[PDB]
Amino acid sequence: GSIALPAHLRLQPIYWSRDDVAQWLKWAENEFSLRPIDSNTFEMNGKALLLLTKEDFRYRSPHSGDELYELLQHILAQARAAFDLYFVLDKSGSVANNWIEIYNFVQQLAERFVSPEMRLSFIVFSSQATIILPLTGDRGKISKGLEDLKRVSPVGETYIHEGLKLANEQIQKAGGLKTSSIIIALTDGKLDGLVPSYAEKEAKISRSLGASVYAVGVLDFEQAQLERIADSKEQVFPGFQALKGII
Ligand SMILES: [Mg+2]
Repeated sequence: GSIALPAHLRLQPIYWSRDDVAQWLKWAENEFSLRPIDSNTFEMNGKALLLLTKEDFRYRSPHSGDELYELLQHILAQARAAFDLYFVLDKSGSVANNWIEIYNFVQQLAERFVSPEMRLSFIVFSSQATIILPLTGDRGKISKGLEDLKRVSPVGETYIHEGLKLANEQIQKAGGLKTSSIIIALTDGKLDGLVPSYAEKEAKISRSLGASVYAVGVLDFEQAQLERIADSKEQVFPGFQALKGII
C-alpha cells in the first residue's frame, strides 16, 4: 500500500547493486525498529536477492528475514505502480490568458495520481527554464508547487527545448532504469526559428533515456509540430485528463 522507500532505492530491485542492498537493510532496520542487522548478511546485488527463497531469509536473518522477504515483495508491487511524471508548462506570451487551462490541467491531473510512488515535477519555460518543483513524492511539496504554478506570469517566447532538457536531466539522474519517467508537455506548438529543430532533437533524447513524450495542445496547436515532439500522433491530445490517466 504505502512504503516509505527513500532515494537511491526508488528503482526496481532488479537494478540494485550490493551497496543498495546494504542501504535497504539499514533503512528497514530503523523504519521497522528491527534488531541490529549485520551488513554482511546479504552480500549480493539486487538480482541475487530476488532469487533467494523465504527460508533463505530466515537462515541469514533469524530475527527478521521473513519481514525482509515480505517487504521485498511489497516493494516489487510498489515499483510496478511507480511512475515519474514531468509537467512541461509553456509560460510564454503565446499562451497569454490561456494559462488558467494549463494550471487546471495539471491540478486536476495531480489529484488523480495519489499513489506514494507517483512523483511529480513542475518545469515551466518561457525564454527561460526554471524547475518550480523538483521530482518528489511529498504531497506537501507538490501542493507548494501547485501554488507556485499560479504565481507564474506568462512572459517570454516559446523554447520547449530548454524545458525538455531539465526534464531529461532529472531522468538522467534517475537513470534508464526509471523507464516509468513520463514527460507531459503543455504547449501550443507556436515555435519560431530553429526551436522546431531543437524541440524534436531534445524529444529524441527523452526517448533515448526511455521516456514517453506526451503533448497537450492549448488553444491553437500545430498538430504536425506536436506529433514530431511526441512519439506518435496518439500521444497528442487537447476526457483528455482521463486519456492522460489511462496512458
Ligand atoms: Mg510563445
